Amino acid sequence: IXIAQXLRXIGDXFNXYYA
Amino acid sequence: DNREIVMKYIHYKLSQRGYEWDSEVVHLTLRQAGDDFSRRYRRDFAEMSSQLHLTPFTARGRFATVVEELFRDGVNWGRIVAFFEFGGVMCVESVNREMSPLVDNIALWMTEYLNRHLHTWIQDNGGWDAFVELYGP
Repeated sequence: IXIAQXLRXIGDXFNXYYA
Repeated sequence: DNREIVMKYIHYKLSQRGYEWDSEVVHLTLRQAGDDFSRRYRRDFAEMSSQLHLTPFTARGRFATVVEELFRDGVNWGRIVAFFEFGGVMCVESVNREMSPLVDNIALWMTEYLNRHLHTWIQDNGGWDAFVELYGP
């Protein structure tokens, strides 16, 4: 759930940095 | 359709490390994407294989755990990319920790989750040509 939340965070940052 | 992308992608990330296993547009920027997404977050992915700890008795469970959490409150493309790269991580530590049959197993899982959990969002949100448009360069 570590591992997944912190894929999530970078996923969501990526989806930001590409907004 | 969905089973195809998983193959060329998994096959791409496995190939670009030394391992061989088992129109055409989306693929290519889904590879430029994964690749840029992984370098984008190299220092964050390092901490990941170090908490993975993969045994076949646990593989299904490890994969389920993460994927469900990743998409619990919703879907966006960044998450979808992160999902593909994670499949790539599993598929590789499989081959590394000598479990190449899993690579076939992980492929089916990724595919069952695309079709039975992510498809709707991709349709309701522009299909994969929507994605390509956005990734471009």
